Amino acid sequence: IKTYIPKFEDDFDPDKHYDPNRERAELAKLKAEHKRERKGALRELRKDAQ
Amino acid sequence: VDPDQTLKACKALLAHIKKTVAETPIWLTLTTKKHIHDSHRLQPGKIILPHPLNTSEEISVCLITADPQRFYKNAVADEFPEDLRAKIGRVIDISHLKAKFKAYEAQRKLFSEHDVFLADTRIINRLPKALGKTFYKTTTKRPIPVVLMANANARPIPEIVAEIRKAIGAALVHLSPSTNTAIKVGYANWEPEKLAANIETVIRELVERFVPQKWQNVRNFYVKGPETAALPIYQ
Amino acid sequence: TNDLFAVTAGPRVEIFSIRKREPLKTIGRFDSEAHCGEIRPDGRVLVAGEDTGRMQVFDVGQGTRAVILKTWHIHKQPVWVTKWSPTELTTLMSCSDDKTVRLWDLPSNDPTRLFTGHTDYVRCGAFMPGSANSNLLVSGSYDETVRVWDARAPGGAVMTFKHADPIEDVLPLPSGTTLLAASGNA
Amino acid sequence: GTPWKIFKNTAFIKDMFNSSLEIAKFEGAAIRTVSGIRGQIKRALSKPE
Amino acid sequence: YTLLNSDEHIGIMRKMNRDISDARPDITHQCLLTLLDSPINKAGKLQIYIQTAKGVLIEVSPTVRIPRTFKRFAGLMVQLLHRLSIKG
Amino acid sequence: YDVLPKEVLAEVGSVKLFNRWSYDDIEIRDISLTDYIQIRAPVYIPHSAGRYAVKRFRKANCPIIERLTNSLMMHGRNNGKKLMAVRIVAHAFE
Amino acid sequence: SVQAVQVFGKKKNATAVARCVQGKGLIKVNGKPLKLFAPEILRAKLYEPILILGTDKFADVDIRIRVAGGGHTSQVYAVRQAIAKSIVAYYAKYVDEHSKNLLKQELIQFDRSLLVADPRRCEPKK
Amino acid sequence: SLVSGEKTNFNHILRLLNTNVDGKQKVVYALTQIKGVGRRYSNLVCKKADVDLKKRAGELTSEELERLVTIIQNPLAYKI
RNA sequence: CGCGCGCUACACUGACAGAGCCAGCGAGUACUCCCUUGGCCGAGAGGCCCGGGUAAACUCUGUCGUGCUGAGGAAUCCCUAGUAAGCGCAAGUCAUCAGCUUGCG
Repeated sequence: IKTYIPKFEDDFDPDKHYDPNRERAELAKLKAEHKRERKGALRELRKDAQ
Repeated sequence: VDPDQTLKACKALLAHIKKTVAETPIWLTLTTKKHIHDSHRLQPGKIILPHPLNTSEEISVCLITADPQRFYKNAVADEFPEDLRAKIGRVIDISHLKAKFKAYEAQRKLFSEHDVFLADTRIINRLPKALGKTFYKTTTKRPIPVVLMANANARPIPEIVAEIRKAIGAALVHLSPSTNTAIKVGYANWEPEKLAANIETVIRELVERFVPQKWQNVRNFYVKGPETAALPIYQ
Repeated sequence: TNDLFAVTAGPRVEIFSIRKREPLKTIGRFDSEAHCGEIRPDGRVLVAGEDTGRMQVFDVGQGTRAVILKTWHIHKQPVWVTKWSPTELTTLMSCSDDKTVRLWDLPSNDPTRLFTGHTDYVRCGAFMPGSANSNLLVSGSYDETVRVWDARAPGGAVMTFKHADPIEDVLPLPSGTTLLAASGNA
Repeated sequence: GTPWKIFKNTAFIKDMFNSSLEIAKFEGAAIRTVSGIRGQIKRALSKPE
Repeated sequence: YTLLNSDEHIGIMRKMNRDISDARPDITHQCLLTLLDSPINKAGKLQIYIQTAKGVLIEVSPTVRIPRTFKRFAGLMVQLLHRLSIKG
Repeated sequence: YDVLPKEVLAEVGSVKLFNRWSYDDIEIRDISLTDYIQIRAPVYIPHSAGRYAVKRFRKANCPIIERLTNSLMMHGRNNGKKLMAVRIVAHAFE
Repeated sequence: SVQAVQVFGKKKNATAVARCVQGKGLIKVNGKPLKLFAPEILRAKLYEPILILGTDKFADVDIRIRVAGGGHTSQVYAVRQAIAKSIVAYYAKYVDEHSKNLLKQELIQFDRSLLVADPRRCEPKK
Repeated sequence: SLVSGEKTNFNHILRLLNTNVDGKQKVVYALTQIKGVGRRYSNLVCKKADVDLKKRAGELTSEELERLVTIIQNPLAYKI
């Protein structure tokens, strides 16, 4: 049987995304942090409005 | 109006465009001086050019008939193999158009599929609300009148094919209730003598056929390119 | 009464019409060849054996229908003829390229009977028509032998006739008594 | 501001704010038409910012 | 994130007094090594499943070749238990 | 004839499933299931809008090809479609 | 003076008017024949009253049906209800009551929904 | 006992411009196997070279095979 | 950062081209998706013209054939007849709701 090699990261954690290109991983990280900061700002502004 | 002014203006305009690579239409902007009110003058017409507007190397016509679509499809399968069957990819009745094509994605796919369109004069009144605004209002790809008019009341088939041969390369004329319009005469890859011939016959047919109270109601015809300035002609 | 006859040439069969004499349908499901396109006496089902050894049996309508009923890949070496039984609707026979002729039934995935005894390619065969000859099979081979088997006793051939030439064609006569073996120049 | 889409009561109003942060500050505010129709800012809109 | 074995967690399980002999992934590793190297796997007539104590049921394809070392195997098993699949 | 095609006017004699297959000589081999395999009232196509899920054992009266069709429409994407299931039954019987 | 019977047929939201008069034997639905109007598999649902009653009962009548609403299935069930109830009402009014009772008995012995439309109310297990 | 098998050797792997593997499938399904060639593109190539869609790959002569390898180099020389 | 609730993608229940055939709720002189390259008539503010960014479903007939072109673990929850599930169309009703809500077939 033509055996294949299981693709896996050695030091695994669910808390971290895995991506080869640092540019694409960093752009996704900046988009996620921007969404988190925007949601926190909107929540604080809405509670101050109420 | 003398055509030498048109020839020198269009030569200067081609020099202005240049100084695939061009691929831009050239038109002339009609102005009139009084408002347009007759809904029969607001009907879209065609002007048969002596040098036809379309290249006819690979372009596909769509032909929009009204009453039995099976009769018109059998006429397409009947009559002429050399010029016509390579071009006529679809024959759609207005009932089949209003049935199958109401969706934005469907009419976008049809607009991207076919290359130039032809319709009948009893249908182009119905067509801006059957076909979408993304088909109709946006660009030049919009249906041209072909008179398929005398079991459907139809003109005889050699005259049908003669009319379609005349109307594939014809110049479309829309009028508007406002006083300014514009009408395409060709591209920028063409020769300026052919351009001036097209502008001359378009001026003749546009005034003496379409613009009512003709040379009283006429105002300036300014030859224009896509993004350039306009050059005068009969102020 | 029907208007279907089938001609196989190369990797496709072509069901022709009798009245119109046009190619009514062209079936090119086959990978490599199609060696006899034989349609059932009912007239709705075509069997055809390929050069890779499989035989495919598929339904055709009056029109363009090629829906595959069953496929057998037991020969593993080409099958040259595959013929329906003239009386029963589900029994068919197969002469393959190796040494075997064998009886299949359409619902089963197994050949119902196996007949060996030929020493070269067997490439022509038929059932025996007749009220008394219910289950007898004739096939001739390229070993210059025509053998006729009873299908009740799957031992050897019931009768054997040795010719001088590689036997190309076989047909029984409709009385069921005599038989024509076409071998070489005679 | 200017109405953008007008339903029976809820209208979408376009040329007034620049961002959902400003709308979230002015949430619940007493908005008014020139004609005299009163109204209330209800919710920021997502897709046109 | 590492499998719970008797290598380094001997102090934790001996402190919390719950069956130091039970947390052994090395049995699964050596047995899966045996079954993947066996010729009935190479012929192709072997199909192998694992059941863990948590109720996890893992199908192991016959076409895999596992890491032979326990450290890489433990990292691979953690990634499998958290991502529910290992692509080739 | 009022308006009837030639296949229906040919098999105008008795009740035939899909206008081709008879219910006349059909024998249920097990004695226990003669009550629950309902071939007594014949049907033409399995699409019969009958309330066979009102109360208990009412599904012992609907014809067995309707049971086969209604159990053919069984997964997440074949749920509403019944003409697909009666077409599958017609093709399978052919 | 003319013999004419108008009968309605009903399903979820598909309704059918069938006018049955003295005629030569035709059945038309929306101006097209009965062998044309249906999906190709539900024509056996349409031909059910004709094959129950036999063609000799429909030899004398001419039925014209209009349908509106519903889907394909609801419209087919409305057409077959209008056909069955229409021929029973014609045989009630213009030939003998024994023939009316024989037609009603054959149709009720096959399927009661050819004559009486049973609506699906909402009453689950209370 | 002598019938010409001049056509019966057709179910073998053919070689072409880029791919070295192109067996018998059809004439338009064999063109999809070459990288960069599409499913709508392959029908335009066959209507110019007067090859029929009914035939397979391998049912073509040594002249008719190379006519599709010139026209796959320059799609502009034959009109498009 | 976590959690679910919706939404989307994930192929045999396939893709392409045709043919045919089905709903119901919905009518406030009221409704409009942007913003711009140019030119017309504009002393000036604007208006024009030309470019750039009544269903789905279903049924029937043909053309091609599995090809990153893969239906969700432990748990946990819900559901018994026009119910589960698929599908579209319409409205936007002083609270809630456009990242959606509620009707209707």
